[PDB]
Amino acid sequence: PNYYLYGTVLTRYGLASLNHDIRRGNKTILQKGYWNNGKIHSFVGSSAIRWALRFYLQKQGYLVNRVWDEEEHINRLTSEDFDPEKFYDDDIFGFALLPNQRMGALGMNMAVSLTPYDGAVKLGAKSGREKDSTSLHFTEYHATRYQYYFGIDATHLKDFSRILPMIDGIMNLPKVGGSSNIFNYPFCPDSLVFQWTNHFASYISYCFEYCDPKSKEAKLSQEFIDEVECGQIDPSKLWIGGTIVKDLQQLDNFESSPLNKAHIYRNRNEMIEALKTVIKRDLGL
Amino acid sequence: PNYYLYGTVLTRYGLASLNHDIRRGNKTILQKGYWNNGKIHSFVGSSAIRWALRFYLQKQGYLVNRVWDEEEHINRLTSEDFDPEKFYDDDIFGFALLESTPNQRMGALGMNMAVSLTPYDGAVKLGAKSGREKDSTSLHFTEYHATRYQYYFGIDATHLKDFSRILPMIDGIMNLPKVGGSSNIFNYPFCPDSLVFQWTNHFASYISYCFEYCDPKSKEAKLSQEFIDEVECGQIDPSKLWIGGTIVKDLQQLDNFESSPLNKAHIYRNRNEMIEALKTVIKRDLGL
Amino acid sequence: PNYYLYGTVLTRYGLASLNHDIRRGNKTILQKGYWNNGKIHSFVGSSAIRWALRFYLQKQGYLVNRVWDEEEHINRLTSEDFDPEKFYDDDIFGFALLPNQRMGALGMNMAVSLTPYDGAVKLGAKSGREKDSTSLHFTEYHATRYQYYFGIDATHLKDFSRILPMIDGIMNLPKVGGSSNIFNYPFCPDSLVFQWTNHFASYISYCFEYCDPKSKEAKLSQEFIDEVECGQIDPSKLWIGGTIVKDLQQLDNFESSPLNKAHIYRNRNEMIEALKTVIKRDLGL
Amino acid sequence: NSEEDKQYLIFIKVFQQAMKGNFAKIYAKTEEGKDPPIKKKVERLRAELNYCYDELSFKEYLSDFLVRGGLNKYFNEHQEEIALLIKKSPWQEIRIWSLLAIASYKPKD
Amino acid sequence: NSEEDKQYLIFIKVFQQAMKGNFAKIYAKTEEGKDPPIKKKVERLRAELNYCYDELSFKEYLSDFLVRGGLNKYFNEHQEEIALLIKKSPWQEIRIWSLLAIASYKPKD
Amino acid sequence: NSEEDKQYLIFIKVFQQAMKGNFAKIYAKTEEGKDPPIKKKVERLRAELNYCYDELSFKEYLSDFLVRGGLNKYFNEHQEEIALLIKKSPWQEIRIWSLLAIASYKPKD
Amino acid sequence: LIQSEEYVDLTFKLRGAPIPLDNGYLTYAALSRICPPLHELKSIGIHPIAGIPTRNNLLELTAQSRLKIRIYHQQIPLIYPYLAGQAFHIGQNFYQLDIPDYKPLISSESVYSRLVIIKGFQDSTNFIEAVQRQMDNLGIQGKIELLTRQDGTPQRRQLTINKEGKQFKVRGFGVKISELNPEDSLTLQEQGIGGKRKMMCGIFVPATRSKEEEET
Repeated sequence: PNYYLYGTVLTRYGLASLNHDIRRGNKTILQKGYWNNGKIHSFVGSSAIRWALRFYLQKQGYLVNRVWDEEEHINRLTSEDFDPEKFYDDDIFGFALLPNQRMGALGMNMAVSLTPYDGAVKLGAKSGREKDSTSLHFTEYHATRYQYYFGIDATHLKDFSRILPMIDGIMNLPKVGGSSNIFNYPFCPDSLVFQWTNHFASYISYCFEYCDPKSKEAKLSQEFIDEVECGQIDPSKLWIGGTIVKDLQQLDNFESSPLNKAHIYRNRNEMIEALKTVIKRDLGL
Repeated sequence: PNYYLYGTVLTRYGLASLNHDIRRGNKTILQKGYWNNGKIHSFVGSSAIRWALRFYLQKQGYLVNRVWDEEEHINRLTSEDFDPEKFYDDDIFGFALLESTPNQRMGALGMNMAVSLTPYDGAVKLGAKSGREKDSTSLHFTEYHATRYQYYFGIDATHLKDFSRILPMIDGIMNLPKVGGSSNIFNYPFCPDSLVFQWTNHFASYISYCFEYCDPKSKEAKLSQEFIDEVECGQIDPSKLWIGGTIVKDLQQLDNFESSPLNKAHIYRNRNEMIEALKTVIKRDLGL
Repeated sequence: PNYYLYGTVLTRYGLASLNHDIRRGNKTILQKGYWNNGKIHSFVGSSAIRWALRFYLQKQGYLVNRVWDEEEHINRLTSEDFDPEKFYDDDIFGFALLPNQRMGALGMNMAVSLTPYDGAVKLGAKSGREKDSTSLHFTEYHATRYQYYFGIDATHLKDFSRILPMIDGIMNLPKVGGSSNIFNYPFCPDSLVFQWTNHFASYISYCFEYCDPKSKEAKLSQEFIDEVECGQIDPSKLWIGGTIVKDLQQLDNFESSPLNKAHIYRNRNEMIEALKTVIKRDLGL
Repeated sequence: NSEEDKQYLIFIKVFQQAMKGNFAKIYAKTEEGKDPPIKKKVERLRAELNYCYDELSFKEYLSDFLVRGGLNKYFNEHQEEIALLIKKSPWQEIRIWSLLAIASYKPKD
Repeated sequence: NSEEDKQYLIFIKVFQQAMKGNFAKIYAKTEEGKDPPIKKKVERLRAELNYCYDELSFKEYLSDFLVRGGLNKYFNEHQEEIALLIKKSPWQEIRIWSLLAIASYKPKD
Repeated sequence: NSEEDKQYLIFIKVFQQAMKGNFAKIYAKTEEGKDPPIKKKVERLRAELNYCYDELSFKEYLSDFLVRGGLNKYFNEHQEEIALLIKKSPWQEIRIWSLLAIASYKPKD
Repeated sequence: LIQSEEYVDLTFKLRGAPIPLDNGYLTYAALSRICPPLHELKSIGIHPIAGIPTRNNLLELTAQSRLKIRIYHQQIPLIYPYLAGQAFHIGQNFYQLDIPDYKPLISSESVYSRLVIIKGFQDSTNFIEAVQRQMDNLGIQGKIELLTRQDGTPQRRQLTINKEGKQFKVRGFGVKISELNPEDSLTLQEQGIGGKRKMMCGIFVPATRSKEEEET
């Protein structure tokens, strides 16, 4: 049976400057655009997240084709001919040469800041004297928690067991973005909403929303709760965990609500273990 | 009788770079054009949705003449002669064998291009091949669009060779697979979140594009005032109207909703219940 | 194996004026922005803290490529070519001239004031040559404790023994800002929350919070306590030391709480010594 | 004729005067025998104009730009209608007009 | 002859000067033994010109290109005429004029 | 020859050079195989020229094609004359001249 | 030419819907609701909002329109956390304040007050002698001049206090004061004259605003 793992991931609160626009001049423009309710939100590209996942796969010793040098800062291909059977990265993310193409089992959307981007430019002077091009400079940063949506087609994997390393990498995601020297932003999830179902329909994309346009507090959107309560989104297939668990449990009439029947774990590791057990049972691993 | 199932389905909010245009330079542009008020909206071709429906029919068993390889990205025909009696795809989408049973068929499904509910203003995403080495295939740009999509379709149920094939088509419209596009970096689920279906026995529809925006840069979607006026004036029999999805909450929050004729339509907040009721009515009417 | 040292360090209370923004007009305005609860908080750039750590490395006698004159206020390079194998500076902080570049094991974030900025300003008379004229100008000062988040990739270091001088420098941090630091604000830690783990995920980014908006004492955030209690944070990998330990030990049910089995020391030096012993055991030093 | 273009033109003129005042202020900023850049000043102005992200950005920016422009005579005779044109009209159109004014500024000096 | 034709011709001259400035900037950007672009930058300019939906975007790109061109005398002498011509007129016609200028800029270099 | 005849011949040569450039680009892009098609390119050009339905679309296509051609030395030597001829003349006559240039084209041996 | 110490001008950039030209109690009540400590302060004044006049008796907010507060520089930490970055509502519209900027109190030979209110003095002569007496209490010497309209009549203004159901009538004049010398000029600028200092009236400002108010 065609099994799909859909999930929306919310990151922790912090000062973030991960993806920048075209770099020229004084300001390093944060990658930003319009979002809900017509306000400018800072974005993190999905290509960066895919690169981070591939880097995690590399660092854990899994066999991959593309290897990050970490010294020359270039990408090396172990085999010129892509082989999804052998290499994890080719199987998961696909490839295109220009069989020389593969759609890949992982589909991920761009990361969106929960909070709109208002201000917060940084001063980038370099010591004193010799005011060259490395002199007075501006860097844009955003104090928010990013949120992204991904979807895995488990049956599309050449090796069905490779989904578990993908979940582990989503859990322990390495450095995403570039300004890690001055803006160290961990991208590990602090709130998760996973759905392990056998339908192409997903209703959990970008389920989180803010309570105050300038606060770190996060809350599941009323649309998602209404979707769960109406009858859509089978609670048995819904996996919710993280710091959103406390807010969900403090809600009134939570016990009578259908959301109570979903797999809700405050500890993310417990949720991941239970979900991996279910996935291994369903995929015959 | 001649029964037709018309419908306008609204997708979910999200970054979408589904349907692109000619390669041009280093920047992949969306398929866009003027839609309303002289503003430029982004479009998703109806051929993409038809391909997605064909893929759904293939994945869930069934008999389809066209089989997507999904490995070599090639299309294979099980039978060189199209047989609408046996194959689902030939019966539903038709065929045209021009190279030189009838060689041509009009198909029972008629779709229209999906139109973004929100005007497309900016939203170009920088893309880099990374590394330290640079080359021609290093710096590229991809257009995206944070909007809901809305398309209109119509089914001539009597035209189907097998009348029971409408049900898998409705299921596919509900659980639509990915619509052709850059799903690697812009994963956009095309499953409906609001439905306006009409199961009538005459050709007039009047429900082509019933969804319109408010605050043009927002995700909020409402039912167009023209459609509501059409329902209230007397046209569009409420008993033939099936409304389901997240628009149900907004409809029920309207003032004088109980006294409005729109209240007599089949309104279900849960899409599955609405689909089940509509399929029950369809099976009763088609003698299945 | 890959080993990482994540930590949040809390500074001591006192008047602070560090890393000022653009000195437009006569006023010297603090670097401030939005933080949790949508209130204005004063920030300190992480580049200044990295410079302070590098200056500590230079002063302690460790071989560093970049040397501060301290008199001419000019940075000089011992060797034009960067050699991370021999220089502590190049091994730790990386380099880039534009192996011509190195990422660097150390990764930090900006220091954030614990309490929201109260808007206090100070009047000062600066010297003038116009017949000994004195012009009144405004300098902003914030009486608060700063907290910053840093991340260490021990494996990325060319020499694994270089982590200990980094910890010593973090503990004995020199003056930050230098001339711009009007009031001498000690940036040495007052309370520490360290984590010596082998996972990319860290949930100790900013674990400190204020009980009242105007207070000289700090409390661990309820989110961090919940994360420890649920089981997400392994107590064996958690290191807490400083003044916050005294407040923690007075909490009810502390013995039964999972926070007790974490490495907790009232004295910062004892915790640092124990953590360094653990690191040396794990890194094979 | 069709006074919208009259407003467009005196907006261009006031922008040119304000930018000239700002280049004069920069001339005051620099010192000693280093050549004060002129083309680089225009490049910096263009980069800062392109730095904005709608509404609040570029509106407070261009208002501050006009304010630092200094004593602008045509602005003094055209405070109210220039302010009204600023408040109305899309911001990207204002940016286009400002860029055209930059491209046509030179023959003053 | 005719005012519209003269404005069109000197706007072509303005655009050609702008491309001269941009190509000189690209020449300055490249260094070492790498061959500076001549034809592929023209192809890039063509691709950017055809990448233009609606009006706002094309006018924004045209103004940015004119400013990036830097110093130019044909726009210097004629402020009102070219300002009105760019502000008015369909953007497709101005794109046609810009392409015609591109195809005939090369006698200069 | 009258001046109109001279401009008409120069336009024919300009279009022929543009086709030379476009066909050279196709040759470079399609070096694979026994030989890149030549008759198919002419048929494509004829179909695309006949696709145009109004003045704006045809002139946009003509400018795009002319720029894609390349240097176009005959356009180098005749900026004003050819530009005015393209801007002024009815698009049907320009299409007739372009198709005549297509018919009278000699591929390089 | 003397910058006053111990007194500053906290200026918040103001944006929102158009507001009545006689905000007064409106703005004061909005700020009091946002900032409870503002009610109990004593030596604090709110500047008249600076924006172009629109139709009716409304005032439109421009990019240069800003809420400016004159306050003892040691009392800023009592109202800064409540105002900096927060939002207040006038009627049904939401108005946002950003991080404020500090402006020093400059001395000027001629100072202006757009509105001065003294209880029980409505005629010009009694008002003038009352302002002279108020100068005598603060020990300030200067010549009192009254702002005039296009007709030359002394200008009067009205303050509408919407306390509870009833609406209240408080009225005053707008004066121009010169011949003060910098020290007494600063003293009058900080202290102000009359009452209702927080009520967007009674504070002072240079005479450029006097001429500007005279124009329209």
